[PDB]
Amino acid sequence: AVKKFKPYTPSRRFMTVADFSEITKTEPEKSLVKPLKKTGGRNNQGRITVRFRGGGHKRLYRIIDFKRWDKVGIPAKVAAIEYDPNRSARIALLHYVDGEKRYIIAPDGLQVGQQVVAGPDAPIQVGNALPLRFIPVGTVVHAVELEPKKGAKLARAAGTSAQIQGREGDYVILRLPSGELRKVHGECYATVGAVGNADHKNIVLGKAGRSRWLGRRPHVRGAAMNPVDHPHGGGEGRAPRGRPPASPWGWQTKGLKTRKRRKPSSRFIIARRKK
Amino acid sequence: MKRTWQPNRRKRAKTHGFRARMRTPGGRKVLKRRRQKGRWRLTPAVRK
RNA sequence: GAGCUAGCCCUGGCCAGGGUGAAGCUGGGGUGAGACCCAGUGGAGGCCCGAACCGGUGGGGGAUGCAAACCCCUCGGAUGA
RNA sequence: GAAUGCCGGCAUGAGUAACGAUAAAGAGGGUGAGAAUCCCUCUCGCCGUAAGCCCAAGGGUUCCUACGCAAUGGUCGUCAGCGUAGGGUUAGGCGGGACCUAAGGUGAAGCCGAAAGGCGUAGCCGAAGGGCAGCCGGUUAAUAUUCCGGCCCUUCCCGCAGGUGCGAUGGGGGGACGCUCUAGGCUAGGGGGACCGGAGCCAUGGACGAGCCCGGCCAGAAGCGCAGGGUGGGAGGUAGGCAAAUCCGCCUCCCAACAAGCUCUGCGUGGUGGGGAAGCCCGGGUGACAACCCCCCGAAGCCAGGGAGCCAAGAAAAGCCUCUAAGCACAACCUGCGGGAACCCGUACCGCAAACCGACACAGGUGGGCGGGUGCAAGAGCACUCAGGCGCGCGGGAGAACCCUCGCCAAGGAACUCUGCAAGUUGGCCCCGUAACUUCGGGAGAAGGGGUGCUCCCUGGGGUGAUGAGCCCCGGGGAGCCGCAGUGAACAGGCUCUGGCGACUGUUUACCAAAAACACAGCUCUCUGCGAACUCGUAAGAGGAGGUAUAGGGAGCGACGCUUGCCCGGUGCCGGAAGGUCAAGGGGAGGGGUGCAAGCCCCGAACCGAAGCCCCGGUGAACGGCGGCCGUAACUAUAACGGUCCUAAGGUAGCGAAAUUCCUUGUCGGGUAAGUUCCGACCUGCACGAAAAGCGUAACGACCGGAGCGCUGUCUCGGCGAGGGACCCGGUGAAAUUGAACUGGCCGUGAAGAUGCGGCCUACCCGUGGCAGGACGAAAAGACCCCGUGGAGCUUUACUGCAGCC
RNA sequence: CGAUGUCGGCUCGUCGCAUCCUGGGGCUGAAGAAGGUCCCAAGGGUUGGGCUGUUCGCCCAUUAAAGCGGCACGCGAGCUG
RNA sequence: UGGGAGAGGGUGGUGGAAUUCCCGGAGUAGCGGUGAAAUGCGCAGAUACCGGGAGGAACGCCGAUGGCGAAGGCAGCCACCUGGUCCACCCGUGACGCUGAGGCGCGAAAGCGUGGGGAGCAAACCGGAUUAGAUACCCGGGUAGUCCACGCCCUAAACG
RNA sequence: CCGAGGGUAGGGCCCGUGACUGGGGCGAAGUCGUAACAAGGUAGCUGUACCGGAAGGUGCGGCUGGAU
Ligand SMILES: CC(C)C[C@@H]1CCO[C@@H]2[C@H](CN[C@@H]2C(=O)N[C@H]2[C@H]3O[C@H](SCC/C=C\[C@H]2C)[C@H](O)[C@@H](O)[C@H]3O)C1
Ligand SMILES: [K+]
Ligand SMILES: [Mg+2]
Ligand SMILES: [Mg+2]
Ligand SMILES: [Mg+2]
Ligand SMILES: [Mg+2]
Ligand SMILES: [Mg+2]
Ligand SMILES: [Mg+2]
Ligand SMILES: [Mg+2]
Ligand SMILES: [Mg+2]
Ligand SMILES: [Mg+2]
Ligand SMILES: [Mg+2]
Ligand SMILES: [Mg+2]
Ligand SMILES: [Mg+2]
Ligand SMILES: [Mg+2]
Ligand SMILES: [Mg+2]
Ligand SMILES: [Mg+2]
Ligand SMILES: [Mg+2]
Ligand SMILES: [Mg+2]
Ligand SMILES: [Mg+2]
Ligand SMILES: [Mg+2]
Ligand SMILES: [Mg+2]
Ligand SMILES: [Mg+2]
Ligand SMILES: [Mg+2]
Ligand SMILES: [Mg+2]
Ligand SMILES: [Mg+2]
Ligand SMILES: [Mg+2]
Ligand SMILES: [Mg+2]
Ligand SMILES: [Mg+2]
Ligand SMILES: [Mg+2]
Ligand SMILES: [Mg+2]
Ligand SMILES: [Mg+2]
Ligand SMILES: [Mg+2]
Ligand SMILES: [Mg+2]
Ligand SMILES: [Mg+2]
Ligand SMILES: [Mg+2]
Ligand SMILES: [Mg+2]
Ligand SMILES: [Mg+2]
Ligand SMILES: [Mg+2]
Ligand SMILES: [Mg+2]
Ligand SMILES: [Mg+2]
Ligand SMILES: [Mg+2]
Ligand SMILES: [Mg+2]
Ligand SMILES: [Mg+2]
Ligand SMILES: [Mg+2]
Ligand SMILES: [Mg+2]
Ligand SMILES: [Mg+2]
Ligand SMILES: [Mg+2]
Ligand SMILES: [Mg+2]
Ligand SMILES: [Mg+2]
Ligand SMILES: [Mg+2]
Ligand SMILES: [Mg+2]
Ligand SMILES: [Mg+2]
Ligand SMILES: [Mg+2]
Ligand SMILES: [Mg+2]
Ligand SMILES: [Mg+2]
Ligand SMILES: [Mg+2]
Ligand SMILES: [Mg+2]
Ligand SMILES: [Mg+2]
Ligand SMILES: [Mg+2]
Ligand SMILES: [Mg+2]
Ligand SMILES: [Mg+2]
Ligand SMILES: [Mg+2]
Ligand SMILES: [Mg+2]
Ligand SMILES: [Mg+2]
Ligand SMILES: [Mg+2]
Ligand SMILES: [Mg+2]
Ligand SMILES: [Mg+2]
Ligand SMILES: [Mg+2]
Ligand SMILES: [Mg+2]
Ligand SMILES: [Mg+2]
Ligand SMILES: [Mg+2]
Ligand SMILES: [Mg+2]
Ligand SMILES: [Mg+2]
Ligand SMILES: [Mg+2]
Ligand SMILES: [Mg+2]
Ligand SMILES: [Mg+2]
Ligand SMILES: [Mg+2]
Ligand SMILES: [Mg+2]
Ligand SMILES: [Mg+2]
Ligand SMILES: [Mg+2]
Ligand SMILES: [Mg+2]
Ligand SMILES: [Mg+2]
Ligand SMILES: [Mg+2]
Ligand SMILES: [Mg+2]
Ligand SMILES: [Mg+2]
Ligand SMILES: [Mg+2]
Ligand SMILES: [Mg+2]
Ligand SMILES: [Mg+2]
Ligand SMILES: [Mg+2]
Ligand SMILES: [Mg+2]
Ligand SMILES: [Mg+2]
Ligand SMILES: [Mg+2]
Ligand SMILES: [Mg+2]
Ligand SMILES: [Mg+2]
Ligand SMILES: [Mg+2]
Ligand SMILES: [Mg+2]
Ligand SMILES: [Mg+2]
Ligand SMILES: [Mg+2]
Ligand SMILES: [Mg+2]
Ligand SMILES: [Mg+2]
Ligand SMILES: [Mg+2]
Ligand SMILES: [Mg+2]
Ligand SMILES: [Mg+2]
Ligand SMILES: [Mg+2]
Ligand SMILES: [Mg+2]
Ligand SMILES: [Mg+2]
Ligand SMILES: [Mg+2]
Ligand SMILES: [Mg+2]
Ligand SMILES: [Mg+2]
Ligand SMILES: [Mg+2]
Ligand SMILES: [Mg+2]
Ligand SMILES: [Mg+2]
Ligand SMILES: [Mg+2]
Ligand SMILES: [Mg+2]
Ligand SMILES: [Mg+2]
Ligand SMILES: [Mg+2]
Ligand SMILES: [Mg+2]
Ligand SMILES: [Mg+2]
Ligand SMILES: [Mg+2]
Ligand SMILES: [Mg+2]
Ligand SMILES: [Mg+2]
Ligand SMILES: [Mg+2]
Ligand SMILES: [Mg+2]
Ligand SMILES: [Mg+2]
Ligand SMILES: [Mg+2]
Ligand SMILES: [Mg+2]
Ligand SMILES: [Mg+2]
Ligand SMILES: [Mg+2]
Ligand SMILES: [Mg+2]
Ligand SMILES: [Mg+2]
Ligand SMILES: [Mg+2]
Ligand SMILES: [Mg+2]
Ligand SMILES: [Mg+2]
Ligand SMILES: [Mg+2]
Ligand SMILES: [Mg+2]
Ligand SMILES: [Mg+2]
Ligand SMILES: [Mg+2]
Ligand SMILES: [Mg+2]
Ligand SMILES: [Mg+2]
Ligand SMILES: [Mg+2]
Ligand SMILES: [Mg+2]
Ligand SMILES: [Mg+2]
Ligand SMILES: [Mg+2]
Ligand SMILES: [Mg+2]
Ligand SMILES: [Mg+2]
Ligand SMILES: [Mg+2]
Ligand SMILES: [Mg+2]
Ligand SMILES: [Mg+2]
Ligand SMILES: [Mg+2]
Ligand SMILES: [Mg+2]
Ligand SMILES: [Mg+2]
Ligand SMILES: [Mg+2]
Ligand SMILES: [Mg+2]
Ligand SMILES: [Mg+2]
Ligand SMILES: [Mg+2]
Ligand SMILES: [Mg+2]
Ligand SMILES: [Mg+2]
Ligand SMILES: [Mg+2]
Ligand SMILES: [Mg+2]
Ligand SMILES: [Mg+2]
Ligand SMILES: [Mg+2]
Ligand SMILES: [Mg+2]
Ligand SMILES: [Mg+2]
Ligand SMILES: [Mg+2]
Ligand SMILES: [Mg+2]
Ligand SMILES: [Mg+2]
Ligand SMILES: [Mg+2]
Ligand SMILES: [Mg+2]
Ligand SMILES: [Mg+2]
Ligand SMILES: [Mg+2]
Ligand SMILES: [Mg+2]
Ligand SMILES: [Mg+2]
Ligand SMILES: [Mg+2]
Ligand SMILES: [Mg+2]
Ligand SMILES: [Mg+2]
Ligand SMILES: [Mg+2]
Ligand SMILES: [Mg+2]
Ligand SMILES: [Mg+2]
Ligand SMILES: [Mg+2]
Ligand SMILES: [Mg+2]
Ligand SMILES: [Mg+2]
Ligand SMILES: [Mg+2]
Ligand SMILES: [Mg+2]
Ligand SMILES: [Mg+2]
Ligand SMILES: [Mg+2]
Ligand SMILES: [Mg+2]
Ligand SMILES: [Mg+2]
Ligand SMILES: [Mg+2]
Ligand SMILES: [Mg+2]
Ligand SMILES: [Mg+2]
Ligand SMILES: [Mg+2]
Ligand SMILES: [Mg+2]
Ligand SMILES: [Mg+2]
Ligand SMILES: [Mg+2]
Ligand SMILES: [Mg+2]
Ligand SMILES: [Mg+2]
Ligand SMILES: [Mg+2]
Ligand SMILES: [Mg+2]
Ligand SMILES: [Mg+2]
Ligand SMILES: [Mg+2]
Ligand SMILES: [Mg+2]
Ligand SMILES: [Mg+2]
Ligand SMILES: [Mg+2]
Ligand SMILES: [Mg+2]
Ligand SMILES: [Mg+2]
Ligand SMILES: [Mg+2]
Ligand SMILES: [Mg+2]
Ligand SMILES: [Mg+2]
Ligand SMILES: [Mg+2]
Ligand SMILES: [Mg+2]
Ligand SMILES: [Mg+2]
Ligand SMILES: [Mg+2]
Ligand SMILES: [Mg+2]
Ligand SMILES: [Mg+2]
Ligand SMILES: [Mg+2]
Ligand SMILES: [Mg+2]
Ligand SMILES: [Mg+2]
Ligand SMILES: [Mg+2]
Ligand SMILES: [Mg+2]
Ligand SMILES: [Mg+2]
Ligand SMILES: [Mg+2]
Ligand SMILES: [Mg+2]
Ligand SMILES: [Mg+2]
Ligand SMILES: [Mg+2]
Ligand SMILES: [Mg+2]
Ligand SMILES: [Mg+2]
Ligand SMILES: [Mg+2]
Ligand SMILES: [Mg+2]
Ligand SMILES: [Mg+2]
Ligand SMILES: [Mg+2]
Ligand SMILES: [Mg+2]
Ligand SMILES: [Mg+2]
Ligand SMILES: [Mg+2]
Ligand SMILES: [Mg+2]
Ligand SMILES: [Mg+2]
Ligand SMILES: [Mg+2]
Ligand SMILES: [Mg+2]
Ligand SMILES: [Mg+2]
Ligand SMILES: [Mg+2]
Ligand SMILES: [Mg+2]
Ligand SMILES: [Mg+2]
Ligand SMILES: [Mg+2]
Ligand SMILES: [Mg+2]
Ligand SMILES: [Mg+2]
Ligand SMILES: [Mg+2]
Ligand SMILES: [Mg+2]
Ligand SMILES: [Mg+2]
Ligand SMILES: [Mg+2]
Ligand SMILES: [Mg+2]
Ligand SMILES: [Mg+2]
Ligand SMILES: [Mg+2]
Ligand SMILES: [Mg+2]
Ligand SMILES: [Mg+2]
Ligand SMILES: [Mg+2]
């Protein structure tokens, strides 16, 4: 339920903000935070390697449990649902009966006070983690490991999910959030349900300063530059591309496929994304 | 207006100082050159 | 060589006073329940006026200068990108 | 003898410009060889959110005192930030170190690179962040939280006593955090007092007074008081916090729970120690046994790690507390008390500036704190003033032109001009009132108008106190008084109508462009399944991202509204197991050299043999492109209609003489007395047109047009006045430039524009103030233009390579 | 070409005459008045405004008239730009 | 009070047939389409056949001249929530009724906004035929839309 | 004091008029096609949507005021 504003400034006209209605705890778990080292897009050489980064709000990193096969069989209670600024999904604070406390990304519909559990025997309930092989065909699923014991890699952003399509030997077939059809090994863990905060996509930033808050520095069109800078630079007055549209580095940017040809994972992708 | 020389003792020592020169192939050649030429000062003097 | 300048990182600091009066909340009206209307409260905003501060719009002066970019009058921003 | 040659010396311009903010000076007295310029006194003016005071940087003896004036000081100099000498900086508590970690840096392990080197977890370094114990006064020519005085405090060592399972680099807690708004109680600071203390004063018409003028505090341990912060207590279970754990976490039960209790800060009080004005008299002494009290205002500071709301979700590590591990429990640790111990470096001075950065004693630049009073609605704004600090290191006259900054102006009022450029006007607050249009916020300070001082009388509410007085903050009603004028000075919008562009706030060519340019939310296309794509790197390694398709990269478009048509033949990109071509390599029909020969050696056809290219399809918010001629209607004209050629397809909607229209000031209409601009139309659009988007759009704009009202020295058309210069006298004294000069006019001549040649004319010698026609005047080896088989940036289906990718 | 600053305006003029007006004339298809045309004449005079950067030109209102040219398309060490 | 019939409405679930596409197998010279054709598709292996998978939309027979609703309109099956309505009994209230300017709600299709979804169909559009032309009728393609959620639009031969 | 009215400024309603533009009515013998009435040669009509020289065409859903 995105929230609107009255047009009492030019920007409040279109600005929308998340409702935060699912949130129940508004300061993080001190034992589970560490500082997030802002990079500005600069690598260890000091060089910009991702342009237009820097200047956003300060953040603490919340440690997230992307394994969950860490504590097979041990139930936990959902203590709180919190805001995480490092990701689009909300996060859920888990109180294990162990006394251990851990964060997971919060699936759609997960309720404070309910229990979750991980393992081959866990019930098929929103919030439970099982190896893919034991989850019924057709189940909607998130936080999917891509290789066993390597950690949840797929379907982690707000609103996304994967659907289990069928089995073939030691692999299950998944429809990824991109629509790709992929074989993922059956021992890979996954969590029942879709990721929450599905309204995330409908937020309207509203003003230029909002992008600045997020660490997004202004993006400069190539057509605005000079030939020293960009294939689209130069020209008296405005100019069309006047060549196939290109990146600052000269490679084409409308169509040119870029996935490496002889990649081994090609044997495991059934059908490229559509739409 | 604001001119270009804005002195700073720590900056001066960290940038041109003896230890900065020794840590680097090029800096050691500077000291070698300034010794061969007979410079009274191999490095800028800052109060430190 | 980034003690000038450009960007970013870490850690600190600064922004007189006045104006406008969003959401929400409360109450009253309204209805089958509502939406919603009114009042009070409230104090939002790349909101308004204006110092510090940051600028540099127009004109005049200066032009072997007070100054290798300054001075006067005027003018933009001033809780924010 | 020339090279705009090189180095040096010395000329010219010239006693010329200038002497660095227009805050401003005058006199008396001293000193001295010498005084506008040094010292003292009186008078005058300037700053006073500073032009005063305190920190930090940077500077480095510039500080204080004596003796000096050659040079430095834009003049002078007896003076000085100058010369010579002597002196001067005192810490367990202030700052930094013997503490901590941040980015970053460095780097056992390890990784990579021809060499040099590059990376890299821990660890270490790294501060203006965390942590940590000193306040007030006195003293020196010059230091003081440092010396001294008074009262306080910290750590380390040893000892005594009491207590306890003691013990850590290990576990845990805490430290520990945003932005805006903000409560209670205080403090700093300030105002008033008919109260308290004080040297005096009565002037010039009046006043001996509830008169004037001055001051009326500061620090403080325990205790106490007020206000706040922090914190649940007990028991049982326990598999988690990489060993252990009685701690922490999780579950359960009991009690306490707007509390309490314990603990910690702030403020008040507090033994005690200090301070203590005007005036007078020589920094000092007195005043003085100084008094040291009541009322009000009141922080942005303090209690604080306080409260609330919001989204963009807000360091680490140590100190500290707790837990236990080896170990040790004759130890150790905790508490109290006592004695001892407590190192290194900084400390002078300048510090919005004559001591820092600008070559200068340079109108520029330089971060943090304090920054008093009155009035103006408020305030750090404005005027004037306190404390304090200054009059800006050339002066004296004069009272021309002209220049600068400033004031006024009859009648007119934009007639000025590219343009109302500039300058007027308007101007704060309170009340009345306010249009099209609109995205319902706005447009809006729309416009336009009325009020505004002082006096007396009456009176409403808020704060303090007591519910009153008093004080204080907002008012309200009536009646009056004065002036040309009441925000009486200073600070403080001119307004409207209508177009173009860009939605908007923002950003930019440091130093000729601030814009219509860039950015911007938003829209679309495209790549990317994660050891992602992409980027930097030879690599290792990084960024992407401790992210995962609601995400990340690239590209265009640019809020929003209504929309975005047709063409895939060419280029691009995407798909295509066929076919064609295709390199190394495979294959070896068949030849050749040599040898007596076995052999050795060489050439080599068919055929098999990737990517790429060809070929077949797809694809426009991919690169791009979107016709010609002729005919036709019962007035004419014009063609809804037709014919034919061509194309991949022949420009749709909307718009149109436009930021685009050549002809062009198109034509018509509006506005004006008059309109190449403007606005509204028309459409034969030289040469609009749909994301290099098309057409609109409220609001916004130091953008660019056009009009009107208001008002003006812009102008008719100039006048007067002020100050700083210009001018004259005293002091100091540049500059570009310069073949040399004894350097006139005309008409001719001359390399074609003559002071210099010819002829004539004119003209005694030398200056000073002015003006700019000439000396093809000066600063600059033309930047336009060409030339050079000169250079450099940029482009591409120029050539040829290379990275990269296949 | 080791620089002869370039359009328009402003200011300041000065000159030529192929004369726009004013003065003197001859001819007229000159009744008068008013014109036309040519001759002599450079003494003086030759307006304000709208448009446009404009020179020019068009237009408004006047006038005796609203002259045309030269002076580096006069004049930027005089201004504008 | 006791019963009833019903595609009345809303939410969730779920079943088979068919179409399309994808994969595997088998197989070869055409398939498709019409009045006839052509475009199209097919030796790069189509059509026709078998097995597997994916996905959306509509529910054959029953089915009627049927039923339900105020209308618009409603059809596989299942559960839940819910409206109307009729019959019986003759038990309760005691005229508590009829209509209804305004108001409010509902309102097929198409259309609009924001997300999703997209098999079939199909405005626009392209192509092939026809024709004097053919911006049509017929044929091959084909985008909105048709579907879901929420919010609008409020029309109709909304008719008996 | 009130006060006819005058002045200044800003709104509301109405009438007249305007380059040009939109369709409408009408007009003895104009041009283009033939949409409708017969199954009008594609049954017609319909609300809406999109397109086209024009009548119209097509999509979706509706009506019979449709024939056989
Ligand atoms: C049509 C036109 C293109 C012809 C052309 C006009 C331009 O110039 C003129 C050329 C002829 N030579 C002239 C010239 O060089 N003039 C110089 C000036 O430079 C500045 S004046 C400001 C700059 C102006 C002009 C510069 C080019 C100095 O002061 C002057 O002394 C002078 O050197 C012709
Ligand atoms: K040129
Ligand atoms: Mg909004
Ligand atoms: Mg609204
Ligand atoms: Mg939420
Ligand atoms: Mg921590
Ligand atoms: Mg690094
Ligand atoms: Mg990048
Ligand atoms: Mg960046
Ligand atoms: Mg993310
Ligand atoms: Mg979140
Ligand atoms: Mg796998
Ligand atoms: Mg989005
Ligand atoms: Mg952020
Ligand atoms: Mg951009
Ligand atoms: Mg460009
Ligand atoms: Mg550019
Ligand atoms: Mg570059
Ligand atoms: Mg290049
Ligand atoms: Mg390039
Ligand atoms: Mg280009
Ligand atoms: Mg360009
Ligand atoms: Mg162009
Ligand atoms: Mg450009
Ligand atoms: Mg091009
Ligand atoms: Mg390209
Ligand atoms: Mg894919
Ligand atoms: Mg600077
Ligand atoms: Mg600096
Ligand atoms: Mg330093
Ligand atoms: Mg420093
Ligand atoms: Mg430094
Ligand atoms: Mg360095
Ligand atoms: Mg060094
Ligand atoms: Mg070396
Ligand atoms: Mg070496
Ligand atoms: Mg030496
Ligand atoms: Mg050196
Ligand atoms: Mg270097
Ligand atoms: Mg710097
Ligand atoms: Mg620095
Ligand atoms: Mg501010
Ligand atoms: Mg304020
Ligand atoms: Mg106001
Ligand atoms: Mg509230
Ligand atoms: Mg603002
Ligand atoms: Mg305002
Ligand atoms: Mg300026
Ligand atoms: Mg001005
Ligand atoms: Mg200059
Ligand atoms: Mg200035
Ligand atoms: Mg000023
Ligand atoms: Mg402002
Ligand atoms: Mg402000
Ligand atoms: Mg010679
Ligand atoms: Mg010489
Ligand atoms: Mg020279
Ligand atoms: Mg030379
Ligand atoms: Mg020389
Ligand atoms: Mg020399
Ligand atoms: Mg010499
Ligand atoms: Mg010399
Ligand atoms: Mg000399
Ligand atoms: Mg001489
Ligand atoms: Mg001289
Ligand atoms: Mg001279
Ligand atoms: Mg001078
Ligand atoms: Mg000077
Ligand atoms: Mg001044
Ligand atoms: Mg002045
Ligand atoms: Mg005097
Ligand atoms: Mg004097
Ligand atoms: Mg003197
Ligand atoms: Mg003297
Ligand atoms: Mg003086
Ligand atoms: Mg003196
Ligand atoms: Mg005197
Ligand atoms: Mg003051
Ligand atoms: Mg120095
Ligand atoms: Mg001297
Ligand atoms: Mg002297
Ligand atoms: Mg001497
Ligand atoms: Mg001197
Ligand atoms: Mg000087
Ligand atoms: Mg003397
Ligand atoms: Mg000293
Ligand atoms: Mg001490
Ligand atoms: Mg030590
Ligand atoms: Mg350390
Ligand atoms: Mg190498
Ligand atoms: Mg190394
Ligand atoms: Mg270091
Ligand atoms: Mg350290
Ligand atoms: Mg520190
Ligand atoms: Mg300390
Ligand atoms: Mg103390
Ligand atoms: Mg002291
Ligand atoms: Mg103990
Ligand atoms: Mg915390
Ligand atoms: Mg934290
Ligand atoms: Mg901090
Ligand atoms: Mg915030
Ligand atoms: Mg106090
Ligand atoms: Mg006060
Ligand atoms: Mg006290
Ligand atoms: Mg345990
Ligand atoms: Mg504290
Ligand atoms: Mg005494
Ligand atoms: Mg403050
Ligand atoms: Mg605090
Ligand atoms: Mg708090
Ligand atoms: Mg750390
Ligand atoms: Mg033991
Ligand atoms: Mg023992
Ligand atoms: Mg030591
Ligand atoms: Mg000191
Ligand atoms: Mg300053
Ligand atoms: Mg300061
Ligand atoms: Mg000084
Ligand atoms: Mg001076
Ligand atoms: Mg200065
Ligand atoms: Mg005071
Ligand atoms: Mg005020
Ligand atoms: Mg002075
Ligand atoms: Mg001054
Ligand atoms: Mg002076
Ligand atoms: Mg004189
Ligand atoms: Mg006067
Ligand atoms: Mg006048
Ligand atoms: Mg006027
Ligand atoms: Mg007037
Ligand atoms: Mg005008
Ligand atoms: Mg202009
Ligand atoms: Mg204008
Ligand atoms: Mg004025
Ligand atoms: Mg004013
Ligand atoms: Mg109006
Ligand atoms: Mg209005
Ligand atoms: Mg208007
Ligand atoms: Mg409008
Ligand atoms: Mg409105
Ligand atoms: Mg007003
Ligand atoms: Mg009044
Ligand atoms: Mg008065
Ligand atoms: Mg104003
Ligand atoms: Mg703009
Ligand atoms: Mg712009
Ligand atoms: Mg635009
Ligand atoms: Mg717009
Ligand atoms: Mg925009
Ligand atoms: Mg702004
Ligand atoms: Mg603004
Ligand atoms: Mg420039
Ligand atoms: Mg510039
Ligand atoms: Mg420059
Ligand atoms: Mg400028
Ligand atoms: Mg510009
Ligand atoms: Mg601007
Ligand atoms: Mg720009
Ligand atoms: Mg924009
Ligand atoms: Mg848009
Ligand atoms: Mg999109
Ligand atoms: Mg690279
Ligand atoms: Mg990172
Ligand atoms: Mg990372
Ligand atoms: Mg992106
Ligand atoms: Mg842009
Ligand atoms: Mg609109
Ligand atoms: Mg094409
Ligand atoms: Mg094609
Ligand atoms: Mg193509
Ligand atoms: Mg082209
Ligand atoms: Mg082409
Ligand atoms: Mg169209
Ligand atoms: Mg036109
Ligand atoms: Mg025109
Ligand atoms: Mg236009
Ligand atoms: Mg054009
Ligand atoms: Mg034209
Ligand atoms: Mg033209
Ligand atoms: Mg005209
Ligand atoms: Mg007209
Ligand atoms: Mg027009
Ligand atoms: Mg025309
Ligand atoms: Mg384009
Ligand atoms: Mg263009
Ligand atoms: Mg437009
Ligand atoms: Mg607008
Ligand atoms: Mg603007
Ligand atoms: Mg602007
Ligand atoms: Mg005007
Ligand atoms: Mg004047
Ligand atoms: Mg004067
Ligand atoms: Mg004289
Ligand atoms: Mg002299
Ligand atoms: Mg000579
Ligand atoms: Mg001579
Ligand atoms: Mg002479
Ligand atoms: Mg002469
Ligand atoms: Mg000649
Ligand atoms: Mg001559
Ligand atoms: Mg001569
Ligand atoms: Mg001669
Ligand atoms: Mg001679
Ligand atoms: Mg001769
Ligand atoms: Mg001669
Ligand atoms: Mg002669
Ligand atoms: Mg003569
Ligand atoms: Mg003279
Ligand atoms: Mg002179
Ligand atoms: Mg001259
Ligand atoms: Mg001149
Ligand atoms: Mg010459
Ligand atoms: Mg000359
Ligand atoms: Mg000359
Ligand atoms: Mg020059
Ligand atoms: Mg040359
Ligand atoms: Mg040159
Ligand atoms: Mg040439
Ligand atoms: Mg050549
Ligand atoms: Mg040659
Ligand atoms: Mg060349
Ligand atoms: Mg080159
Ligand atoms: Mg190479
Ligand atoms: Mg690539
Ligand atoms: Mg030349
Ligand atoms: Mg020369
Ligand atoms: Mg020249
Ligand atoms: Mg003029
Ligand atoms: Mg007659
Ligand atoms: Mg004459
Ligand atoms: Mg003209
Ligand atoms: Mg001309
Ligand atoms: Mg003309
Ligand atoms: Mg006449
Ligand atoms: Mg002339
Ligand atoms: Mg000429
Ligand atoms: Mg010419
Ligand atoms: Mg000229
Ligand atoms: Mg000039
Ligand atoms: Mg000129
Ligand atoms: Mg000149
Ligand atoms: Mg000259
Ligand atoms: Mg075959
Ligand atoms: Mg599908
Ligand atoms: Mg009964
Ligand atoms: Mg409806
Ligand atoms: Mg479709
Ligand atoms: Mg019917
Ligand atoms: Mg009257
Ligand atoms: Mg029909
Ligand atoms: Mg018919
Ligand atoms: Mg029909
Ligand atoms: Mg027919
Ligand atoms: Mg059609």
